[PDB]
Amino acid sequence: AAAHHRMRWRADGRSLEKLPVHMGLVITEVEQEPSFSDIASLVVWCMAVGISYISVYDHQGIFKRNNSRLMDEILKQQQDKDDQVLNCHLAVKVLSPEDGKADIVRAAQDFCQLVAQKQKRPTDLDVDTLASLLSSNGCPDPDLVLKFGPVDSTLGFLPWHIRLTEIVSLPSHLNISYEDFFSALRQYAACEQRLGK
Amino acid sequence: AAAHHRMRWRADGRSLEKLPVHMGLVITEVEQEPSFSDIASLVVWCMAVGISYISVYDHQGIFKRNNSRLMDEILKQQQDKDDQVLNCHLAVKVLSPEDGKADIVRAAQDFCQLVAQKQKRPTDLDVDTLASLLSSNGCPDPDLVLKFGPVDSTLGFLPWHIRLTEIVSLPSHLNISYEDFFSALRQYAACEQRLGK
Amino acid sequence: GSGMSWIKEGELSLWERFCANIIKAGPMPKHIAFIMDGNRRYAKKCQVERQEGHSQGFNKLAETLRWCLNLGILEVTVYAFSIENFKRSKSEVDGLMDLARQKFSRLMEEKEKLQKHGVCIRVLGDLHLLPLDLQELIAQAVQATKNYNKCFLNVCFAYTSRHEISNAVREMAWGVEQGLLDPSDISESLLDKCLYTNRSPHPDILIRTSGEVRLSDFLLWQTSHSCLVFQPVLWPEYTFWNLFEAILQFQMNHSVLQKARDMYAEERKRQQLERDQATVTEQLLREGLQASGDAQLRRTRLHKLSARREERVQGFLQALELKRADWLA
Amino acid sequence: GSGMSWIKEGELSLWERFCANIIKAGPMPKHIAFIMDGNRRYAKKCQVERQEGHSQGFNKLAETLRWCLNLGILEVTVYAFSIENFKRSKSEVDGLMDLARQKFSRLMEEKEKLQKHGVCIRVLGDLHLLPLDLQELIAQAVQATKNYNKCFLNVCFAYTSRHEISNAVREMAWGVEQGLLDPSDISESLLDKCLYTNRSPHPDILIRTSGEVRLSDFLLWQTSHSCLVFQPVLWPEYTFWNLFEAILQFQMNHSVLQKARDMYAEERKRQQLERDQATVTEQLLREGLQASGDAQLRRTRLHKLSARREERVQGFLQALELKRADWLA
Ligand SMILES: CC(C)=CCC/C(C)=C/CC/C(C)=C/COP(=O)(O)OP(=O)(O)O
Ligand SMILES: CC(C)=CCC/C(C)=C/CC/C(C)=C/COP(=O)(O)OP(=O)(O)O
Ligand SMILES: [Mg+2]
Ligand SMILES: [Mg+2]
Repeated sequence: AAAHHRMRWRADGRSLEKLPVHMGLVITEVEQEPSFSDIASLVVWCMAVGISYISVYDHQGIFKRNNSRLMDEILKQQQDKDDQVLNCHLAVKVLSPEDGKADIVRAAQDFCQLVAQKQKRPTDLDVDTLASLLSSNGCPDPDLVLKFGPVDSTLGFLPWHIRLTEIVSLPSHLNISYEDFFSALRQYAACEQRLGK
Repeated sequence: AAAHHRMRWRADGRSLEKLPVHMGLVITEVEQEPSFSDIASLVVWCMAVGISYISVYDHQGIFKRNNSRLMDEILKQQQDKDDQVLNCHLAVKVLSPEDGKADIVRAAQDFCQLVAQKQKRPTDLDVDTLASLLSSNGCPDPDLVLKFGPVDSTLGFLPWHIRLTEIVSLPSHLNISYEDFFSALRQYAACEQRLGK
Repeated sequence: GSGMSWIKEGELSLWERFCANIIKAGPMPKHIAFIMDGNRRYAKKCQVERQEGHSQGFNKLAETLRWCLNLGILEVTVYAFSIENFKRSKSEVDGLMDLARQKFSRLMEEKEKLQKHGVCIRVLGDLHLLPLDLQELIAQAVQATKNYNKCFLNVCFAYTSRHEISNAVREMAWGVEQGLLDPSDISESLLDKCLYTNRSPHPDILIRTSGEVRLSDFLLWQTSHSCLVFQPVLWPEYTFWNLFEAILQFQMNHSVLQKARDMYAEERKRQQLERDQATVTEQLLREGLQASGDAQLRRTRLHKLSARREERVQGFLQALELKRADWLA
Repeated sequence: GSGMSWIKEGELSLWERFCANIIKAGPMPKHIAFIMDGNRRYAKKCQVERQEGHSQGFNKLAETLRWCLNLGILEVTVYAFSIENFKRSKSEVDGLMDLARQKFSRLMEEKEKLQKHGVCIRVLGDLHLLPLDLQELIAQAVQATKNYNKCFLNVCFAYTSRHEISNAVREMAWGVEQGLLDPSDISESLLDKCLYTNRSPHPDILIRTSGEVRLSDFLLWQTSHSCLVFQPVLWPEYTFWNLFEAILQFQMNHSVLQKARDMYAEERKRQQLERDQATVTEQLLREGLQASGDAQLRRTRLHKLSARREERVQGFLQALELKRADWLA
């Protein structure tokens, strides 16, 4: 039955016109503490349907300050344990506001220091090289952001990285269903990016 | 005339039944910023009449945060310059509250650390050894404190060190005269310490 | 002054005026940013040629700017041409360049009318990618309407946000190279003043028309805490009521968004203070000094660290402004 | 309960009662400390024998304690016998020991009367230097009147401040040796709770009679911010009005002394916070972690550093109190 569930989720992801390589989960709801079991379900659903990377984000840093409780919940819902832990660590990133603007600033400090050390010229800094300095260096930008809650804002989520990201909004993550999550994927799959053309 | 002034101050100090080896100047007046020229005069008077050490103190740390302006004023009123500077540094200490209780605490930390390192036993700490740890280690305790201003308190001035100190009070240091200063010395010279007997 | 061509408008109708007075009792946006999307779909919908859609889209910009003024919203930013749009067909790109040549150039001829109403026109982008003549028309309009205060239109042309952010870093890098900056001076606040939009507060609202739910490399830094409104309407069909709906969305978000914006700023300042205290501590345990003295050495060194930083920044900004003002055309 | 012998008193006269009501409208001291000086000079003045001066001096202590109670001043500390006084002649030292044997011992016999009025008697000093029998009488009186709340007399006997301070450090050193303390836990606050006087707030007033203007190794730590009053009167001649004058001196100093006391305490806490932040910073740059993270690592480590310190202190104090309570006699 475990192999049956895996096959269904794989068929589901494979059936869509396209799947996000990298999905962001933005939790805006502040009235209630976030539900870690619901977030973990979303993350496991992404992995099960074929999405490579999932970033979990809240403007207050709640997830970043409860990283271990979130991983434990994610690992629990999947059911060598070391291999599963390493896999979750490679796929899941737990972000907070400092991962956006404050990290662009960190990259600019690093570059300016290289200018100060006569290693680089100001004209060396272009868009590509700025992205190389950006702490998300080896990772693809988020294709899809699922925003939960009533705030119509990205609330500081990876400003540099969401230049082309599709933003689908859901009212709440609190008792999220697989159908609600897959509906969002269907919406993303139907998007057409013309890239300026 | 310079040699004449020196001889007069020496005769003045030598005429008293006794002179303090170490005098403390406690400035309690907070309505006006302390007058550095008046403090410097007092210090020069002490040195001129034969007192070895002078501690300058105010509860706000004003003198400690304006150490260079006070030395400069003291050096000015005396009139090799290096020798005079070294002499003032050996005779004058500029103190603040941290030099009292906070320094007894520092000594107790140092001793307890030696206990922690199995170098000393709690019974090793007696009165003499506590004084050895006390940052005033090589210096004699103040014989006389001149307190200026309207506050009837030592305001945290060297609590451990004033166990036997004579405390003479003057209303203000603001335009202090040599006669007013010498009157205090005459009062100290007339004191009899029976040391418990 | 009747009406300029960038452009003038009539007063609000009775119903529009009434609703305006109602929402003006609550928080109002000071700055709205528009992604003007859907011109071509609108042309296909109305059986008109693509150039007619873009020209109608310009008319709607002039109409929408009038609505904003009639609502007391005195600063507007619009996405008129992305660097990515250079990938479109020469026939369409030329049609857009010719429109810009025609709408600019009409800005002049309508001078004095812009000066009579204090209309500041700013054009933001990597403008060296535009035809030279269009650049000179742009520069004249920007130079003419500088020092105007009553309202502000920012036309993002040959613009992307990533190009803007990397230019802001380049400007700070130049500052370091020139000796006007130390690398440790770089900050979110300083980067903000190096953006093309540095004379504007961040948008209160970001509106994108047509059904697209993405930012498309527009004001990514500036809109991190902005109310985002995605409306299905095609841009040339924009109405006062679409604008009204967006303002309504902003008012419903405003209390949460304000608190989050304020909490973010307090947390950044808190962490900046922690970082500066740690710097002062490291410099102090290097050497033999202490950190908890009555001399308040830490506090004096913390004040000098921050004052020298602010002095160096003010000097860099002034030099940046002098370089930016320096222009043949 | 009429009157004990340590001792009871009549009510205030009309003039004393009137002046009391006047000064009770302003700040009143909660704790007064007396250096009872001038007994021998008084004996020579009255052509009485030295032992009669000391016995009269005890009578004045009982009278002065009654005045304090009638004024609502419920805690008094007195310098009855200094360690240095052991240097006096055997005839005088024995006379003082016999007085103490007689005034104690009369504390018992007057039990129940002490319990009826809630009189707590504490005796502070290096009491192992006293004759064994006097120690046992002292211990009985202290043990009997413990758990009493209405008023407090602290009799400093075979006491010096330097011996008290070094004992407080010894107690903290024992704490470190026992594993109840870390050396970094030592603090001004902790040292305070290791003094003989740790069940008493610091004196509001320190009074010394006769013309002597020195502290003579009495409550040096405790009186660093106390109003100091030196009165020429000989101790056996102390009157209500000398006490009144001293309280008046305290009221005139009170606003400055309070602010200075408060400014000192805020500055100590400020510097303690700076020191703890620097500790957390050093531990953080050791290892690879950072200090300005959204994870608030610095803030979690700062809270744990201070909570573990407070937990270790509370455990040490409880063990110190258990050791101090442990007494055959
Ligand atoms: C300063 C000036 C004269 C500016 C020109 C006026 C103006 C409104 C320009 C915007 C042109 C544009 C790229 C619209 C985007 O919709 P689209 O073309 O992508 O339409 P679609 O999404 O339906 O294909
Ligand atoms: C608990 C108890 C029974 C205590 C005894 C009562 C009592 C008042 C003791 C104080 C004795 C003493 C050393 C007085 C100091 O004046 P002094 O002797 O130094 O007189 P002088 O300065 O004039 O020489
Ligand atoms: Mg479009
Ligand atoms: Mg005496």
